[PDB]
Amino acid sequence: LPHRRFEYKYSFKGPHLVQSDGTVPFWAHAGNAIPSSDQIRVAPSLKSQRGSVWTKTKAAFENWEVEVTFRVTGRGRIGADGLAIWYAENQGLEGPVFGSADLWNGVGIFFDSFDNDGKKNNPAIVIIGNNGQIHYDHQNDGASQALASCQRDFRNKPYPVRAKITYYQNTLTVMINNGFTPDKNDYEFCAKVENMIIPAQGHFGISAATGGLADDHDVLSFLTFQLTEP
Ligand SMILES: OC[C@H]1O[C@H](O[C@H]2[C@@H](O)[C@H](O)[C@@H](CO)O[C@@H]2O)[C@@H](O)[C@@H](O)[C@@H]1O
Ligand SMILES: [Ca+2]
Ligand SMILES: [Ca+2]
Repeated sequence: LPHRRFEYKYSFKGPHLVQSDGTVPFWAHAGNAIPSSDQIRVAPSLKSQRGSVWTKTKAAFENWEVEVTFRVTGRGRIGADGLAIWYAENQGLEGPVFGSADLWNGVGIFFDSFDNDGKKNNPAIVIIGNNGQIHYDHQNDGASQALASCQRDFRNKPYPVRAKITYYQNTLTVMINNGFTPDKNDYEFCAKVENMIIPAQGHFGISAATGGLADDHDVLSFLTFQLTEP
């Protein structure tokens, strides 16, 4: 097991997430993102919303882990459109891609709620690498652009969902706790990419959006760790 060192300057959590200025320390909020004390509501359950939180400053970690705790809540069996967890070269503030800009340099892990391509394969968790040249294909849930993916129902859980995403030794892994139980540490394997290269310095980002249907997408915490091989 690599040793995990916490990096607060790249992190946020309650019970006092928003400062009186309305800011969350070390992070920048844009669009329809709403910061509260317990969480950020990155997109509210309204039609056509885009939100996003990014770290102010770049990080140069050879290996890192990010732990993200969230909820996607909707009235109905079906919800839209999802979340995206980001590690890129530049903060991407506005885009068609879950509310963040298209043509990114880095990797986005997308928790896609809505079945655009009507394959009946949603909700899904997708991993997509990009070098600044790709254009994400929404209409297709980016099915053709995935490095890897899993199917996972992250909507309407009794407890918050958590995603543990690790870049260690050129491997990007995604573990999910499905919110079935109060046990925090109950992760199951969702997906991995091997031999993956991403930028040496980057911004850790979170984005959300809604279209014709909408859910509230809330992030309780974002915690970042640098990892060292021991
Ligand atoms: O936000 C859901 C979906 O909304 C829009 O898609 C249309 C299409 O999915 C169907 O005709 C229904 C959905 O109930 O009406 C929508 O207008 C698009 O905005 C799309 O981006 C999004 O996935
Ligand atoms: Ca699909
Ligand atoms: Ca989709």
